[PDB]
Amino acid sequence: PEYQNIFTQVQVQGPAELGVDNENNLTEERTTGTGFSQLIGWIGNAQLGPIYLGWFGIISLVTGTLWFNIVGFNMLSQVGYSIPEFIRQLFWLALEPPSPEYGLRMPPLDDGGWFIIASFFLLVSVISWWLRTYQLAEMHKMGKHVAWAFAAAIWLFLVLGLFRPILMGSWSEAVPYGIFPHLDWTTAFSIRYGNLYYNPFHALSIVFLYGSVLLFAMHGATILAVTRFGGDRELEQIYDRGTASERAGLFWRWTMGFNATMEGIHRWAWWFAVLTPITGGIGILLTGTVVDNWFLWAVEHNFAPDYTQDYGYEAYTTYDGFLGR
Amino acid sequence: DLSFTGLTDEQAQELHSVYMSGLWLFSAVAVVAHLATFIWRPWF
Amino acid sequence: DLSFTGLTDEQAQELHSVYMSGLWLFSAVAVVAHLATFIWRPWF
Amino acid sequence: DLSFTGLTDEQAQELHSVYMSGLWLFSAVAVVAHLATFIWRPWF
Amino acid sequence: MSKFYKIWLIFDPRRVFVAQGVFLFLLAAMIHLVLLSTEHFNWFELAAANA
Amino acid sequence: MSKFYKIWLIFDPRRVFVAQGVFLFLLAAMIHLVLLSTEHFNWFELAAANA
Amino acid sequence: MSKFYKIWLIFDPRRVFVAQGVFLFLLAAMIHLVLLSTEHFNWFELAAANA
Amino acid sequence: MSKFYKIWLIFDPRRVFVAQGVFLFLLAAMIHLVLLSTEHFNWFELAAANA
Amino acid sequence: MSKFYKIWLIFDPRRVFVAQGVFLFLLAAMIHLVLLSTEHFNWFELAAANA
Amino acid sequence: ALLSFERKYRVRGGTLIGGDLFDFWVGPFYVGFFGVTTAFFALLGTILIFWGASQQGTFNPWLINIAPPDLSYGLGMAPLMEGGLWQIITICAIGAFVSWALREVEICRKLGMGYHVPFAFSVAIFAYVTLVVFRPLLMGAWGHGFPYGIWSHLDWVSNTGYAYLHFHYNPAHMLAVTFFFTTTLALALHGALVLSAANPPKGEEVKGPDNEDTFFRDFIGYSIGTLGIHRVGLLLALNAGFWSAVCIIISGPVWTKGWPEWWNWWLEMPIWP
Amino acid sequence: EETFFGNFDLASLSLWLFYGFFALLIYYLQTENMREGYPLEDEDGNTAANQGPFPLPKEKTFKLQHGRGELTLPGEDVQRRDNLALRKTAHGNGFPMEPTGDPMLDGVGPASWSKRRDVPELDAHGHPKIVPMSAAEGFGVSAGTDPRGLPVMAGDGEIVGLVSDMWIDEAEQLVRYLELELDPEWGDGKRLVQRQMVRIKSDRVKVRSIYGKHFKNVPKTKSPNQVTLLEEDKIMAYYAGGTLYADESRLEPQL
Amino acid sequence: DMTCTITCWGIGVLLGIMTTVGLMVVGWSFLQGAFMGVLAWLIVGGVLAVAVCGKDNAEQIRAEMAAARERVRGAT
Amino acid sequence: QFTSLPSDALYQYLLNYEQIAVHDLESRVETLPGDPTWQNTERTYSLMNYF
Ligand code: BCL
Ligand SMILES: CC[C@H]1c2cc3[nH]c4c(c3C)C(=O)[C@H](C(=O)OC)c4c3nc(cc4[nH]c(cc(n2)[C@@H]1C)c(C(C)=O)c4C)[C@@H](C)[C@@H]3CCC(=O)OC/C=C(/C)CCC[C@H](C)CCC[C@H](C)CCCC(C)C
Ligand SMILES: CC[C@H]1c2cc3[nH]c4c(c3C)C(=O)[C@H](C(=O)OC)c4c3nc(cc4[nH]c(cc(n2)[C@@H]1C)c(C(C)=O)c4C)[C@@H](C)[C@@H]3CCC(=O)OC/C=C(\C)CCC[C@H](C)CCC[C@H](C)CCCC(C)C
Ligand SMILES: CC[C@H]1c2cc3[nH]c4c(c3C)C(=O)[C@H](C(=O)OC)c4c3nc(cc4[nH]c(cc(n2)[C@@H]1C)c(C(C)=O)c4C)[C@@H](C)[C@@H]3CCC(=O)OC/C=C(\C)CCC[C@H](C)CCC[C@H](C)CCCC(C)C
Ligand SMILES: CCCCCCCC/C=C\CCCCCCCC(=O)O[C@H](COC(=O)CCCCCCCCCCCCCCCCC)COP(=O)(O)OC[C@@H](O)CO
Ligand SMILES: CCCCCCCC/C=C\CCCCCCCC(=O)O[C@H](COC(=O)CCCCCCCCCCCCCCCCC)COP(=O)(O)OC[C@@H](O)CO
Ligand SMILES: CCCCCCCC/C=C\CCCCCCCC(=O)O[C@H](COC(=O)CCCCCCCCCCCCCCCCC)COP(=O)(O)OC[C@@H](O)CO
Ligand SMILES: COC(C)(C)C(=O)C/C=C(\C)CC/C=C(\C)CC/C=C(\C)CCCC/C(C)=C/CCC(C)CC/C=C(\C)CCC=C(C)C
Ligand SMILES: COC(C)(C)C(=O)C/C=C(\C)CC/C=C(\C)CC/C=C(\C)CCCC/C(C)=C/CCC(C)CC/C=C(\C)CCC=C(C)C
Ligand SMILES: COC(C)(C)C(=O)C/C=C(\C)CC/C=C(\C)CC/C=C(\C)CCCC/C(C)=C/CCC(C)CC/C=C(\C)CCC=C(C)C
Ligand SMILES: COC(C)(C)C(=O)C/C=C(\C)CC/C=C(\C)CC/C=C(\C)CCCC/C(C)=C/CCC(C)CC/C=C(\C)CCC=C(C)C
Ligand SMILES: COC(C)(C)C(=O)C/C=C(\C)CC/C=C(\C)CC/C=C(\C)CCCC/C(C)=C\CCC(C)CC/C=C(\C)CCC=C(C)C
Ligand SMILES: [Fe+3]
Repeated sequence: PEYQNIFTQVQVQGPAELGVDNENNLTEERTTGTGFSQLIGWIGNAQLGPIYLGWFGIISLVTGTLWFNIVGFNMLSQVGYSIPEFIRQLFWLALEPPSPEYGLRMPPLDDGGWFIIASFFLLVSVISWWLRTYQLAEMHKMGKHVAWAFAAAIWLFLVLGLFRPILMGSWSEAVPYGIFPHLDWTTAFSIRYGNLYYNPFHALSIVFLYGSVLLFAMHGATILAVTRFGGDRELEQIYDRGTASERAGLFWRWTMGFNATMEGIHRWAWWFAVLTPITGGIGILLTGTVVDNWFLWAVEHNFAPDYTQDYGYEAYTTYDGFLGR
Repeated sequence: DLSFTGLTDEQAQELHSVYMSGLWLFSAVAVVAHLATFIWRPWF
Repeated sequence: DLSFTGLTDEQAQELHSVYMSGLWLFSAVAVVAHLATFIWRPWF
Repeated sequence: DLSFTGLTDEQAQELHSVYMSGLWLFSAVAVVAHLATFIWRPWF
Repeated sequence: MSKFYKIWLIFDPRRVFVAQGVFLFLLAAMIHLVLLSTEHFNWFELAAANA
Repeated sequence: MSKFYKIWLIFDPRRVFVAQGVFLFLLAAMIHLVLLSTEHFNWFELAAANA
Repeated sequence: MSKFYKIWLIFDPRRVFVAQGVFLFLLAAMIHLVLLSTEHFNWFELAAANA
Repeated sequence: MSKFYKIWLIFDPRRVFVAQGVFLFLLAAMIHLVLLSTEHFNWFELAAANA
Repeated sequence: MSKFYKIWLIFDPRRVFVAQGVFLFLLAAMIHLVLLSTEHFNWFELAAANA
Repeated sequence: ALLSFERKYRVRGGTLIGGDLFDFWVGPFYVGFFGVTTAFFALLGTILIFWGASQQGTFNPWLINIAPPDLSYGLGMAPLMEGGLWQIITICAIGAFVSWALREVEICRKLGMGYHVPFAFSVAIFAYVTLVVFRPLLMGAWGHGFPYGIWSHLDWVSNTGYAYLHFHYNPAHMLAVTFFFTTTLALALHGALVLSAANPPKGEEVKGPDNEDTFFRDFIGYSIGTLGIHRVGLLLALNAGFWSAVCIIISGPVWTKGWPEWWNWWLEMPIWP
Repeated sequence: EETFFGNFDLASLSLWLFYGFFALLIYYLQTENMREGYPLEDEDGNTAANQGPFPLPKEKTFKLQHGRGELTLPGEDVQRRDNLALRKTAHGNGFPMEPTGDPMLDGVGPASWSKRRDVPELDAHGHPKIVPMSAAEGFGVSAGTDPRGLPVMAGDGEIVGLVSDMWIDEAEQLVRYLELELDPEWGDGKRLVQRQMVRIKSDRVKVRSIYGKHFKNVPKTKSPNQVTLLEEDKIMAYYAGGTLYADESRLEPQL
Repeated sequence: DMTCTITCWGIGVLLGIMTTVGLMVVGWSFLQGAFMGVLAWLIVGGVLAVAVCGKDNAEQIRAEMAAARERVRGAT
Repeated sequence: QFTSLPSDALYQYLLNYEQIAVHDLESRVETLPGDPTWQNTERTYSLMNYF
């Protein structure tokens, strides 16, 4: 068969790239030192490093490591400082949010005080990484699309951890820090408030998540099929249209009746991805504060199906007949 | 004389005559069918 | 004269007269239907 | 003369003649089948 | 009106005819299906009842 | 007014005509369906009641 | 009514014939299945009952 | 008030006309639907109770 | 009726024969399977039952 | 109507079957042999869905429900009202999907492109055939498929997960969810980077790939590149769909108990004291 | 919590507000993707009667680098081909076209190229982006099999020449083209092959798209040290057209 | 030398299969033996692709390269 | 039951008498302090896994 372009046939290596610069002097804060990995180079670039160190990144790293160690040390102390048991039950341990009886006041350190101190350090860390993403575009003289897309996910992060507990009146509404314990929180949250399937904004979030994954399968596949015409050099195709863009557009035009442009497909991708956490956060913010049972809400608004048949195994079979006796 | 489709006035008249002639037969058949249906199961 | 579409004054006038004729015919048919329906099953 | 397909007047008449002759062979067969079905199991 | 024939100086007949055919078939199917969803006008069930 | 025809010096007739054609049918279908959801104006059930 | 042949000055027979060929067979298959899904007109069940 | 005509030196009439038409129809539909949700102003239900 | 040969002036026989063969075989297989899906017309069950 | 550059690409040839008997366009759509089979199957399926809706008694799009048969029918055929319409519609849908893929193949062949898109669509076809054909055949009855209803195919999902108590603890479902979330984070990043390169602040010049590579090494110390990102996005999406099919086919025919209990092998490993 | 009227509460208001916003967003997204290829035309080059339901967008300007100027879109089509050797197979619209002469030499069908700028693409420093390896300071093969010196085999099984060099993109550190020296029996000079159309093995390099007799008509670059965008498009389209035009059995139905 | 790396990864896969069957004879269950088999594969096959495939062939070439690295340092 | 859910069930439910129901029986209610939360839902989930 013809070459498919998933793995590079032959690799070439030269002097390491140190990056572009302008009057903002980005070189002063960049680390010196690079590496090369030939295992990764079969798929993408092989160069590793360098990285930029500002104050936002340093503060984010320090405060995020603090959160990690308060959780990790609390988990270790819960087990009696037993390392083999610590390893055995790693997926099951967690740092639990406070009890409902304390409201929005400060709880005892044994019952959620360490959870609140660690939550304040994770908050600070996340907002600092976002200020770094905005500053680097400003310093690079580019648009701020990356920062906006990151703030879209930060919106749902803050709704889950900060806004909804305050509007509900209890710190006990927050998510625990654990692997399995956080999945139990998801199931219990869905059960407690009826059925989360019948929340319309949950359905919209699912729509946009499905749409975003369908679009990277379509966009990745389309770009890999026009790489024999230079289609992976997208910016120059935007500035000077070539045959790769024409064939890529005509494929979808002949397939489903409409198509996009080289620049305009990325706007579609940006919006579908961004719309998932926005609708998700709007849906989460309305639960408990407005609607308490989503299935009864669906029955009220007439989109709940009805079934005619009966319930029970003996309406369909017999216990002896299911055993072969 | 405005024209987006490239047709002339005379061509448009000739086309419209046949279009209306073919539209009247469809209506006559539908009227007969509706009369037969009303005689079997009235609805008013 | 101002023109965003490319037509002239005369073409716009001629188009508008033929549009208004069909609007009036549609309205008359609707009026007859509404009066018959009111006679059959009155509202108000 | 208006012609989007490029056919002349006589070619269209020839094609129409043959088309309408297959519409009548299909309609007659359908009519006989419907008569037999109605005799077998009426529905009106 | 006498000037309605000018509608073909604006719309192309090739697209209009296809759209009208699709619309008419869909409307006929919708009505024939709506009649079958009731009890008084379902002829398949009426033929069984007068059996 | 006597100068309403100048609306065709602002809007393209083709796009307006297609939009109006869609809008009128959708509105008529919506009204015909709203009447069928009531008790006093559903003619299919009225026909069965008087049969 | 006598000028209907002019329809072939608008539409090429090659596209129209394949559209009609798809449409006709689709209709036939559907009516046979709507008939096969009733109690009164299922001819496979009638032969089993009348036996 | 004499100089309100200069609003068309700021806004493009082609955009404003489309936006105004959509806004007006949507507002009228919303008001008509809000009236039907009450009991004292629902004319379909009023008609049934007067017969 | 005597001019139905002209169908070969519109459609190429090479590409028509393959499609006709595929259609015919698929239709025959579907009908045989539909018969096998019943009780009265399943000839494999009948031989076991009769003997 | 054609685009300004489309006429030179509309040539004859490149069909798998049919020759020039179906080699034409209707509007923007291309038709071929697989365009005629797609139209037939899809129209038949939709008409049967609406006939079933008429017989059910409601035309509300939220409430239409066409369901598979009872488990007592096994792998046989049910009466058309008690679940047979579902079987016919399933056959029609399989035919329509396969015809769509084979039509994309012909379009690719005519344009002289690679065949990546039909191959990617084959993965989604495989996840659907696993849900309506493979799991049901293995489990022994067609009644294990999900129903065709906008709000009734979510009830099926809910009941099928609680039939294994706590579905979050399924090992292959955890892999599949991770793949989904990673594809969305990578799509967001890629779109943002390209748009920020092509749309600078007012009064500035546009940027090139060098600038994009630099921003990402400054941000996180690594850059995959303009060619690697598309390979990685495709691989992530295809891995997401493959692992989804696995998570469902093991839940029924391979495992019967709750999914938390499956983790017992880790909790009682002999090394632990 | 209470309702405003009937069953209408805060969730319903939020849902309808999102409905309106999403309709406006769909309008914006569809309008943004119409900056190339419009207005629509018919099969004879005239403007079509139908232009669709969405109007065209207003103009945007791009300020290019290295003093190349400004780009305003939507605008006139500057990448349009002038004299295409094509023939209509029908009198109306919707039917394919037939080549008048040699499709591979005339650049039609899957061999079509777009009239791009006649200058090479530049990197950040203003230098040509794609350079032969024999002039690229510091570069070497770090992984895989080196194809230099291996013979090249065509799609019908003929040896046409040897690989002499590789052309690399130095900014992204990637091989873009392979340079082939032809034997006298199969032509003269040097030709280029894009990397995505070859399979490099241990003893040979395989190009399946075209045959041996097609190797003399591959377009040639003007300078031996740089290649412009137009030449790149013509070279890549030539190889792409062979997947359909190399043999008559590749064009007929496979059945 | 990507062909020696793939060989070394395959010997790791084969050692993993053998680790599963051996623990099962001694009393462990499949999944317990297969977790240990996966780690044998990844640790050992990785170690051998660094060590064995990094003893690349060169003979007096190896010597001079090393004696010259020993000249870089000394003035570094 | 191989989860991280509370191991407090079977003692608050089958030895003492605590409430197992957690659901609100209206679409919209006014939440008060002392009403069931998701923490109680997890204990009920542990009891149901035991069942
Ligand atoms: C019993 C289970 C319930 C259920 C309960 C919930 C609950 C509860 C929620 C979801 C939510 C979601 N559900 Mg649900 N859900 C169910 C069934 C499903 C099904 C299905 C059956 O197929 C699907 C496809 C989904 C899918 C989804 C997503 C569409 C959505 C999450 C949005 C998002 O952006 O996620 C991606 C996640 C994020 C953006 C989180 C933000 C991450 C932040 C930004 C990370 C910061 C950095 C970090 C701290 C640093 C780490 C360290 C670094 C290495 C340095 N659900 C059933 C009904 N679902 C959520 C939602 O929005 O509801 C509307 C939600 O809260
Ligand atoms: C969602 C995307 C994730 C991501 C990816 C990512 N980051 C990366 C990489 C990748 C794929 C690297 O390969 C690169 C690296 O070398 O890591 C060790 C790196 C990196 N990301 C970093 C930072 C970083 N990334 C972050 C985020 C993320 N990056 C996400 C988690 C963050 C936070 C908190 O958001 C931070 C602070 C550094 C740990 C590192 C910066 C690279 C660097 O400084 O390289 C210096 C060069 C070297 C000499 C070190 C290379 C090691 C070897 C001695 C070189 C020889 C190579 C060998 C053959 C293989 C080993 C390499 C392996 C990574 C395969
Ligand atoms: C639009 C919604 C989608 C989205 C987008 C998105 N996420 C983003 C962004 C965007 C646009 C960023 O710009 C930002 C980023 O930096 O991306 C590379 C990011 C990001 N999204 C992340 C996570 C994440 N996003 C998620 C979701 C999503 N994000 C959605 C799918 C999810 C989930 C649950 O699905 C997760 C888990 C991070 C990788 C990153 C945010 C980085 C950040 O804020 O980091 C704070 C850092 C610390 C905690 C301090 C460091 C302490 C560490 C515990 C250890 C040391 C660091 C080390 C490098 C890691 C360990 C590795 C070792 C080998 C060294
Ligand atoms: C990695 C796998 C991802 C993927 C890939 C994928 N899908 C694809 C492609 C690719 C690469 C295309 O090229 C192709 C395309 O053309 O996209 C525009 C497509 C496509 N995938 C689509 C949708 C889709 N993809 C989905 C998901 C995914 N597809 C994955 C995330 C989903 C969901 C549920 O998440 C959906 C809904 C289509 C828009 C499209 C092309 C399918 C198509 O048009 O098929 C032809 C059929 C018809 C036009 C109608 C068929 C009618 C039937 C006979 C009757 C209907 C019966 C049905 C089963 C009822 C279901 C009811 C529900 C309420 C349950
Ligand atoms: C109710 C109507 C649909 C029928 C109901 C069943 C199907 C429902 C599912 C999906 C509908 C998709 C239908 C799209 C078909 C398009 C056909 C086509 O081709 O139409 C084009 C016109 O269309 C377009 O230009 C693209 C339209 C958008 C595509 C779909 C977007 C899906 C976005 C989000 C996901 C959707 C989930 C919902 C989120 C709910 C949110 C609350 C004619 O050609 P054109 O040349 O492009 O004209 C334009 C220009 O050029 C003028 O010149
Ligand atoms: C074959 C069997 C079919 C299979 C049967 C299965 C049934 C369902 C499958 C498909 C349904 C789609 C059918 C529509 C396709 C029409 C064909 C087409 O598009 O034909 C074009 C003609 O255009 C049109 O007819 C325009 C269509 C308008 C689309 C609406 C836009 C938004 C729509 C949606 C937004 C979604 C948001 C949420 C939704 C909720 C809210 C809607 C020829 O184009 P042309 O001649 O090249 O040029 C002209 C061009 O520019 C534009 O006029
Ligand atoms: C709640 C959702 C309901 C379901 C989905 C439909 C609504 C979604 C929106 C749009 C649907 C597509 C309809 C609009 C586009 C059609 C193409 C079109 O307009 O074609 C025109 C011909 O038409 C007209 O002149 C307008 C009249 C349209 C009337 C039909 C309404 C369809 C209405 C509904 C569907 C079928 C009903 C019949 C079955 C019953 C229900 C089961 C050719 O002229 P042209 O060359 O295009 O003009 C050039 C111009 O473009 C320059 O710019
Ligand atoms: C009860 O409530 C519900 C919602 C359920 C409803 O049922 C509501 C229903 C509606 C609101 C329904 C509304 C329906 C309509 C508005 C229907 C309108 C229908 C038409 C206008 C149909 C017109 C058909 C016209 C035809 C077929 C005319 C002519 C055709 C031809 C003449 C073909 C031949 C053409 C030739 C030869 C032209 C060539 C000429 C040359 C000169 C070349
Ligand atoms: C009760 O509450 C609810 C919400 C349920 C409601 O039902 C509320 C409903 C509403 C609020 C409804 C509101 C409805 C409207 C405002 C409707 C308005 C409708 C119109 C203005 C319709 C106008 C139609 C006009 C027509 C059809 C006119 C002419 C057509 C033609 C003449 C066609 C021929 C054209 C030609 C030949 C062009 C000439 C060309 C030349 C070149 C000269
Ligand atoms: C119960 O209600 C439901 C919904 C279930 C329904 O079933 C509703 C159903 C409908 C609404 C159905 C509607 C059905 C129609 C509108 C049907 C229309 C049917 C036709 C118009 C059929 C036409 C058939 C025509 C034929 C067969 C013509 C010709 C055949 C030939 C072989 C002619 C050959 C031609 C040649 C050789 C031309 C060569 C000539 C040259 C000059 C080269
Ligand atoms: C009860 O509480 C709830 C929330 C339910 C409410 O209902 C609250 C509601 C509100 C708060 C409502 C608020 C409503 C408004 C603010 C409404 C405003 C309405 C208008 C300003 C309406 C303006 C209408 C104007 C019209 C119809 C103009 C028409 C003009 C033309 C037809 C002329 C066209 C122009 C031409 C031809 C220009 C000439 C062209 C040349 C080239 C010279
Ligand atoms: C001991 O061993 C060492 C030293 C190696 C360790 O350190 C080991 C460490 C570990 C083994 C750590 C393991 C950690 C985990 C398993 C962590 C899991 C974490 C999560 C799943 C976290 C989810 C967090 C949050 C969620 C889901 C949503 C929202 C949260 C927030 C918005 C939080 C922000 C909080 C705010 C704003 C409140 C602050 C309070 C104020 C008063 C300002
Ligand atoms: Fe891209």
